[PDB]
Amino acid sequence: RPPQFTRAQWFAIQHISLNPPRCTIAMRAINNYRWRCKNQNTFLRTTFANVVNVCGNQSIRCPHNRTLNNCHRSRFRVPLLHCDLINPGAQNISNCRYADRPGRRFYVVACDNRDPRDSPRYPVVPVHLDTTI
Amino acid sequence: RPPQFTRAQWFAIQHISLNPPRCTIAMRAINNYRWRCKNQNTFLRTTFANVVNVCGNQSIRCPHNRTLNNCHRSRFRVPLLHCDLINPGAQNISNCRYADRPGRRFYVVACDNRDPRDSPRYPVVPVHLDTTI
Amino acid sequence: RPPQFTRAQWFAIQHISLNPPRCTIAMRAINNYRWRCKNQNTFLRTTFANVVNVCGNQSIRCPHNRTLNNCHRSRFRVPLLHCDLINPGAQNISNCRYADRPGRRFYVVACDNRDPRDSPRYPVVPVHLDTTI
Amino acid sequence: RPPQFTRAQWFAIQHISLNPPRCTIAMRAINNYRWRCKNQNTFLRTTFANVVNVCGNQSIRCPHNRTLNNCHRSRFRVPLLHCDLINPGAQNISNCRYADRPGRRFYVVACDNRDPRDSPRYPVVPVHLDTTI
Repeated sequence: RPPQFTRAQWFAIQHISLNPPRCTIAMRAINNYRWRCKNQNTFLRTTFANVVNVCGNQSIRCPHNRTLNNCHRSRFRVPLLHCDLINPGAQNISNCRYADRPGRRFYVVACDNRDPRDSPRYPVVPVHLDTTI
Repeated sequence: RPPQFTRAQWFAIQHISLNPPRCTIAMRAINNYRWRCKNQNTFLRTTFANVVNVCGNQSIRCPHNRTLNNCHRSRFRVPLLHCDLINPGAQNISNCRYADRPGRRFYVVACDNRDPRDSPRYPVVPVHLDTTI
Repeated sequence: RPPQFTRAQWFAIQHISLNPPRCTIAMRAINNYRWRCKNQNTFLRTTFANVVNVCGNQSIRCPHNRTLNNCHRSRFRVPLLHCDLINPGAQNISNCRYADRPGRRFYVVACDNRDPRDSPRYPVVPVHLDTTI
Repeated sequence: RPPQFTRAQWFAIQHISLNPPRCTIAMRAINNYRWRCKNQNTFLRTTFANVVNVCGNQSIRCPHNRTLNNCHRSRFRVPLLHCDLINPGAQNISNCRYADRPGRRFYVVACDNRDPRDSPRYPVVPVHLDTTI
């Protein structure tokens, strides 16, 4: 996570976009902050407030990150854009290209207490997109 | 406003971006929904929650839409990216180009009651960026 | 606070009454839920919505609960009924009597995020009447 | 309706009480404004905001007042207190006594555009309790 952002803000940068450009473009926003291009990434076509509400759902074991049990599954499916790296052959991150996979899925997020810099309007915030179902 | 979006969602698409790309790229997201390229546009580098807070500030006359008095001035400045159309003689919206002007200003928003499709976390939402100061 | 009520509901019961009966009658509603009769209490003659508006005013130090800084001062005065216990030597709560002091004052409230059981129309609600001015 | 109150405020005075006293006491608040004691009255043990939400439900023919079709049925039942006059024998309104009937029912309200004095937070407000079901 870039220090410029709280965990919730970085979550939103990586995973919330109401109307993302195609993945090869959308992924630049994330990969600029990285050593190497991200292998895969999902953008949920929803709002931050909608995801905060999912933090209020039943807490579950995080499917990917199974040392954690601060995960929460959405009650409903949301439209999304999945991005898959097609050229892991490195050189520079500006050269990374992605396959586009639009879809509609439930999502599972890890939620934590907010950063002091996050709005007091959300005591608990999403901090990681664990997986989609 | 495109029918796909509520007024609050369209406000966010046009005016909220924590880390926007340069204006010529950033403005495509907006201009795709327009007949002609937008002459100017400001992206506030803040969160939706922070803008909603402004809605609770003292109501004032809207500076640029003076038939309205449901405007609200922010209490603090925010970093932002202002975009200015530089080729209004553009053939197609795909070819519109913008000058970039990063800044830090107070802003004024018009706010209204939320749309049924908006998150219940905000009964009162920004619906227009009236101006910046 | 009685468990039957959210903090916002209990705030309303204690402090919001458009047309309260005289204090000796009005205070029974509160004192029924208490071990001992309340020494003083103000009923604001306003609406819940108007008090919620105050929550969006500038945050200040709570005058009477100075460990808190989630207080907010109203921008205008409201009519009110202040009640003062006149027989603290009362046998039972049924026998407590109050002096009536109608007035018109600014008020200061502490506000917090709503309870899951509160109406979604107000994500931020008054939870305590800190003082009047 | 007493001129001191908007239609929505008068609705709330007559029909919204989270914790009403027994009917003989509760009804004084209404009957003080009347020539003769009200024959019957229901207090809904809910909040104004909850009732405003019911104004968003399907519009129906008003069961009692059948010249109107701006009525709305609650989706769920609410606890309430019904009050029935037991001594229509007049003399003074201070002497009126009521039978208490606690219950839990759906309710039907007539809703209209708000008074300019009502909060802009509710464009539409309840103005009459038409019946309970």
